[PDB]
Amino acid sequence: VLPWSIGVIIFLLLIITAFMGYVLVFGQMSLWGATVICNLVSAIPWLGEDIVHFLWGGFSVGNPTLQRFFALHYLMPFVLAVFALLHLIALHTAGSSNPLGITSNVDKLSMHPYYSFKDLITVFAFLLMFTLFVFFSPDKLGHPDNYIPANPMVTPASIVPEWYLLPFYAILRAIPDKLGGVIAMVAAILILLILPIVDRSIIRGNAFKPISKLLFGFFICNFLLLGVLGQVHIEPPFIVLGQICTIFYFSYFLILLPMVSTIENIFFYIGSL
Amino acid sequence: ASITSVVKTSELILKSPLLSKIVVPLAKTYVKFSGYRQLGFKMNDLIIEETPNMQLALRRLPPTESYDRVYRLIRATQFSLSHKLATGNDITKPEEDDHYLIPYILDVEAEAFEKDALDNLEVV
Amino acid sequence: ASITSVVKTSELILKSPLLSKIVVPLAKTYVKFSGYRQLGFKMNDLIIEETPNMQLALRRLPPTESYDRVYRLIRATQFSLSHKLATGNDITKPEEDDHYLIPYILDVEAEAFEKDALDNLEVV
Amino acid sequence: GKSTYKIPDFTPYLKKDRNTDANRLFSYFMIGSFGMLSAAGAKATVQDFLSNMSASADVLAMA
Amino acid sequence: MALRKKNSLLNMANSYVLDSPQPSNLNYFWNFGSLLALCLVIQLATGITLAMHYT
Amino acid sequence: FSTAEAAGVKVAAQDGQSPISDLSVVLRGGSRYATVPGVSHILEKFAFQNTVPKSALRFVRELELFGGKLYTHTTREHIVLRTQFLKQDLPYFVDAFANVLKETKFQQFELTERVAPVAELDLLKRESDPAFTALEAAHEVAFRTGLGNSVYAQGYSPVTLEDVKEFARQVYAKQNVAVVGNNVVPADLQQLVGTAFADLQEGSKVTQAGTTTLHGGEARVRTSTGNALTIALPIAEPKPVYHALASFLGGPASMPWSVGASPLAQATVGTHTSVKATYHNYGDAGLFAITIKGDSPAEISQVAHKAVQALKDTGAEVTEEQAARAYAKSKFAAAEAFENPDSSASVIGMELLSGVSRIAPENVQKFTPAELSEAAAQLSASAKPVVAAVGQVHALPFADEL
Amino acid sequence: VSPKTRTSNLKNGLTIASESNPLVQTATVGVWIDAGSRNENAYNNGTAHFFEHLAFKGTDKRSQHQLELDIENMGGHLNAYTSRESTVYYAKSFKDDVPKSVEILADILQHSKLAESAIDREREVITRELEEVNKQYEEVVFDHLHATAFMNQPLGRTILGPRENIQTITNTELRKFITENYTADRMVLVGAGAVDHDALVELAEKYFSHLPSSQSPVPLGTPIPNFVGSEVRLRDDTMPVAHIAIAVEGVSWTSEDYYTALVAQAIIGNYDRAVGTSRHQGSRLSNIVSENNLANSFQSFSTSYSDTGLWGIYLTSENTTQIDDLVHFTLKEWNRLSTSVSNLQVERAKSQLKAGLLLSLDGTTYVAEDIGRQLTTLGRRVTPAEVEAKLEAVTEHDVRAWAQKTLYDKDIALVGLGPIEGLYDYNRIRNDMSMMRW
Ligand code: HEM
Ligand code: HEM
Ligand SMILES: CCCCCCCCCCCCO[C@@H]1O[C@H](CO)[C@@H](O[C@H]2O[C@H](CO)[C@@H](O)[C@H](O)[C@H]2O)[C@H](O)[C@H]1O
Ligand SMILES: CCCCCCCCCCCCO[C@@H]1O[C@H](CO)[C@@H](O[C@H]2O[C@H](CO)[C@@H](O)[C@H](O)[C@H]2O)[C@H](O)[C@H]1O
Repeated sequence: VLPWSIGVIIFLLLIITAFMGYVLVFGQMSLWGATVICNLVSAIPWLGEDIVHFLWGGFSVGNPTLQRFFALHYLMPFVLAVFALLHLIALHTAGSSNPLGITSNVDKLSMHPYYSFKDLITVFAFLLMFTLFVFFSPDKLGHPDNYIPANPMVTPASIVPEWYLLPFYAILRAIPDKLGGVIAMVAAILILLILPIVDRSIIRGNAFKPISKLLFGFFICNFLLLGVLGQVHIEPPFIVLGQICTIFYFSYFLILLPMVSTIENIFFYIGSL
Repeated sequence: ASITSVVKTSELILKSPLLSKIVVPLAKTYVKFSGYRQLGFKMNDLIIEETPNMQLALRRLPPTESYDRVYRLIRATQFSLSHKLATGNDITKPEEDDHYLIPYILDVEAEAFEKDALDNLEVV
Repeated sequence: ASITSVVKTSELILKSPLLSKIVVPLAKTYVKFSGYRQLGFKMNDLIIEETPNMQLALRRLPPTESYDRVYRLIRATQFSLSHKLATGNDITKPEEDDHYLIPYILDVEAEAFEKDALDNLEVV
Repeated sequence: GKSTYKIPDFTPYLKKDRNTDANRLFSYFMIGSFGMLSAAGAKATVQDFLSNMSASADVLAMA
Repeated sequence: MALRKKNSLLNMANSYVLDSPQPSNLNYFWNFGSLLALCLVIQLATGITLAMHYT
Repeated sequence: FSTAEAAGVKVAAQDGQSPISDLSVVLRGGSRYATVPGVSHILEKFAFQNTVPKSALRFVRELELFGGKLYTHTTREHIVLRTQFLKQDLPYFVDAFANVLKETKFQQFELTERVAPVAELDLLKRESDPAFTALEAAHEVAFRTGLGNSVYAQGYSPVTLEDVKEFARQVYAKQNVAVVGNNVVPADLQQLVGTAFADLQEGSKVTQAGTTTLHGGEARVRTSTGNALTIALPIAEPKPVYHALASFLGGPASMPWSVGASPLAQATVGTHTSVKATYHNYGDAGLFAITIKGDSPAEISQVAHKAVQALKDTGAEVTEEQAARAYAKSKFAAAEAFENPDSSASVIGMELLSGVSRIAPENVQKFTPAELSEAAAQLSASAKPVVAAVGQVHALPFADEL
Repeated sequence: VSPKTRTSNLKNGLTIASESNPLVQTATVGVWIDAGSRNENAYNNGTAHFFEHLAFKGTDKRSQHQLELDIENMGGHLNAYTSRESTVYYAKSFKDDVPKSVEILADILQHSKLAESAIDREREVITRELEEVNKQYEEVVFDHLHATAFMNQPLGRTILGPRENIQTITNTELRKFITENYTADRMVLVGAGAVDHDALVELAEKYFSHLPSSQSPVPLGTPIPNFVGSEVRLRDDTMPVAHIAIAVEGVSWTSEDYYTALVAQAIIGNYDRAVGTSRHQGSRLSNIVSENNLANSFQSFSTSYSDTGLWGIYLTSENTTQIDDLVHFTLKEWNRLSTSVSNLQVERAKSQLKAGLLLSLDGTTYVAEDIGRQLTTLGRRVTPAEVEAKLEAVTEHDVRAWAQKTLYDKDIALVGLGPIEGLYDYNRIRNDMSMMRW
């Protein structure tokens, strides 16, 4: 539980790191993305507006904001490295889990040379993917509007976050209330912290659980659909679809996984009598 | 969930004629598609062991059962890393899939839950 | 420097009449100004102990000598933290400042140095 | 000197009123005062320091 | 077992700042290590802040 | 103690005027009946483990609510399980005993984790006293099996769950069970035992495998934890005169900071040694023992010589004064034994389970100097003397030296 | 319902107190004295214990040997013990040997020789006792505990006294001690078992009538102790077992909190790994200690004196690297007496004590000790009905109030003996006497 919980914080730190780094370009998407995302803080009751002006260092996103985002963008990766180390130290008490979900205390292998050389394969596969993007299609994953200098007057046609934040943006849109939307968006990440509680299984992991595997498949594909819906226009019928997908996202944690894991426990016991 | 819960709920189902008529065939199919038998496991080999209660139950296993469990875990680990399935005598047959651990963990848990209850007793 | 070297050099000086005539009085003044006796230490209590050789020599001390050394270290530590000096019977008198450890470390080192020499022997 | 049941002399240090509430309260007054100044000092430090992030004078001049 | 000893993360902090066994007779010259840690913390806090305003 | 019978179980109770009752179950299951070495000790330690109606844990938590206490011990003749509680809580304790005798689970984990470790600590605590060891070793030499079996479970001979389960099948039966209630209304106990112990098996009387045979010899238990020496004389015909002789020869002081006026006490003058004469009646055989402990093997050796001399001197001539002193010390010893709950239970237990009528302390026979000297004479002229040395055995006496 | 304790006085002021039991055949008669080592000064410390030796060394009539013989002939035994506040001399005998035993006790107390030759002989015996208590670890620990808790005060002195005094005690100062202290108004003749009260009163009139009365007769159990938070460390790395006592200033016999403190003590309770039932006890500390193998044993105590007491715990452990945990968890359970205890723990402990106070008295010697102790500390025997009412009056909220003024954030006296490297310094132990979360 502890390495997983620290991991959830690593994920939040990565989001903040990447968001601030994107602003540093100070193109149109940089400015307008910063504007809309920082305005979500205005939803904090009573002090929300004051906090936004405090974060900006002024009355809109400008020079003070850019300079502080640079300093914090530099810092945050060091904080992230520390938390990455912490989650590994926490893991070291139990060791790695494995795909069968059973103990490995019966049959251990040294990290080196076995996993050192196995890691090299994926390092080179990664570097091949890296090469194809960096050298042959360097702008495929980006937005053309970020090659336009920031202009507070002109609003871009569509203000979308970077692709990796899109599912959370879809979750925010699903809730009509401002504060509601912000809470839901944050809850979508913090709800990962309750997996240790809501998974009622007596068995670790999904390798032997057909129903859990199907549920997992639907959960993952729903998360991808949320991603797609984060970048469509706020138009029919995507508005209602985004709401249904948001309900499904949360119901995985709150309803489906607790029910499915309870039933599978019973099926394992009765089925093997 | 505690093994106790799982066992009690299952027994409620097995008592009800209607309930058993529906659940028992589903459970048997589930177990067939689960495919743990194709790695030579018994169902009880899959139960999470990293808990004080389960570590205590495992220490109470008869040495023979304990040695055989170790072999099944090592054998399954070898099938897993090789991406192979058991064949022949390595496949767990339905009649071999015995609940060797359930009685031990039920006793461990019975005491642990009684202890929790008795820690909360109120003299009347 | 090894205790062996210190002891050997000292013995060369003590042999030489002229040398001893100059060195012994200086050494006695040095020891007086050193002031370790004012914390109830014996000279040998000050020798660096965090080496394999010295750990071995300390293990070979007779139990009584060993227990007394522990007390002198604890007592000196207490004087140090209080910024006080020993008074009365706590002050080490010159006649009490015996080389209790030197024979043990000289034996440990003799073997260690013989081992080093014999590791480098050449059959003629 | 030999008997370990004869407690060494602690009379130069012992307070007569060592068991009283007044005795304890005095030392907690010192601890409490130290905690109080540390809280006041931390608050002042945090407030003054973090105010650097609020709009600077040149930004407020253009508002 | 106390949590500070049981939990591996807490135990690392414990081993350095709480249960760490020290000589009983360190004098005030052993205080410069913590002053250096203080200088480092001040420099990080003030430096990161200057970086928010510096070009 | 009004002896009666309730549903095939012998029940003895004596009402009193106290808020405290002792209820004891005496089992014919002591070590002379042990199928396997140490099994009686293990069975004793298995009392009040998990039963089918009530877990060990639940029993202990409820015992604390009544403020009751539990005492168990094993002898060569009995296992005794005693509870001490407030008078009114009698039904609970009767039912608890019934659960133990009828429905003990006997689980392997209890044996490994709970019972055997407690049995091992029990023995190590007893052996801290070298005199205990010496007297145990002396019984082993004298009788070999039966009475010669060890009372306690030892590591060198492990008791299995099957051993204990089999022994309990024999022992936990109407034929081997006596119930003794101190400060318990006799009519109330009979009613309760009659309802609670009705479905207990009848079983059969447990018996000693083989007849009691007497042997002489030596045991030399080398320890590093103190020195003791027993001089025992096996008795083929147990007679009550040996109690009087044991108390006469004496050994412990009746007074603080003194030696004592007993012959054996006077044998220890000038030495930091203690001595105790004891007589053990086991119905079909007996043991007369003189145990000497001390820190000096040389002093023990010195006392041992004076001790056998004292016995020879007694065989010669006792005075009338000394014979009266023996009667007084023996009557007192009998009285305090009948008062102490542990020994009381076993005394009446013997009467119920065997048929040996208890000798009331007020009916203890006065032996003339003739009868006492004759008893000591037989012992000095024994063909089978036993000597058990414990400690620095190279420095302790041998049988042929004594 | 036990038979009523009868009580009579003589003219000199000697109390006679008796409890008959027609079911037994033996009787314990003896003299309980409201006097002990605490009555000595620093110069004659050890006198009370010295006298106990010489009481059995011969009288004006019977020599040492005659004394031995007289008791041997009676059939029972004599016993004596001297504590800080109480001296006892008793005789266990047969029913009809009671007149002999009363006569012997009266003789050794009033008419003891205290011959210079015997003083000189015992002076060596007692010197050897100084170097052999060293083995009785519990006694070593508790004697240092008193020495430090009551630093430089009469309760802080040992019973044996210093080596120096043993060499200089004279028959003069022995005589002076027993003349000043062993007075009729401070003494109780007690009979338990097969004794008739009326017979015992007659024996008292025959043997103890010429006892001195004190000049100023105060009531029985009449006494200022100033507790010192402090520690004694007797580190011995060669011992396998650490022995640790921790105590606070407790309650006197006549405190209003006497029963509250007993209930608090029973909530923590005792533990012994060698007893089979101990792993299943309800006490939270018992559970922590047994599950984690932190100790071989612990024993809660609440020791009372006339004007003070010590309340605390005695621990023994082989687990030398987890002494810190053992002490930590012990003091955190004490914290819960202030912060957390409710009717659940209190009613459980009261149930256990209502029986325990009665169970303890199971033989004539225990009964006599109970009568004698109560008469010399309270001036009366408290009936079980009164004791049941006083226990019933203790509420959870009395326990909380008591613990908050007696335990919470209070100074402790701490003694450690053996491999105690793992026992932290005084501050870290004393810091566990409160909870920062509360
Ligand atoms: C900078 C980002 C991260 C790095 C460098 C990192 C690195 C690692 C490494 C090297 C391991 C051990 C090998 C492996 O299983 O892959 C590991 C395991 C783990 N990480 Fe991460 N991680 C990161 C982020 C996260 C996040 C965001 C989470 C959770 C939300 C997480 C949770 C875990 C868990 C639970 C394990 C143990 C998995 C197991 O072996 O069963 N980590 N991580
Ligand atoms: C060991 C830690 C550090 C030391 C010794 C140190 C030292 C210095 C020094 C000597 C200066 C020149 C100051 C002046 O005269 O104006 C300076 C300037 C600066 N430092 Fe650092 N520094 C440290 C850490 C940092 C960190 C972590 C940052 C984070 C960015 C930082 C940012 C700056 C900036 C922006 C300036 C220029 C503005 C100015 O002069 O004040 N420093 N530093
Ligand atoms: C978790 C911590 C909670 C959030 C921390 C809050 C951060 C910002 C809080 C307020 C900072 C600005 O708040 C403001 O502080 C400055 C000093 O710093 C004060 O200013 C005051 O002192 C300064 C110098 O010290 C003077 O120049 C000024 O004339 C005077 O008004 C203001 O009276 C206060 O309104
Ligand atoms: C200084 C700021 C506080 C943060 C702590 C500093 C981070 C550095 C910690 C990581 C380095 C590993 O640190 C290492 O941890 C273990 C346990 O934690 C310590 O181990 C030590 O303590 C534990 C119990 O406290 C014992 O089991 C062990 O016998 C002892 O050696 C090592 O002596 C230390 O070197």
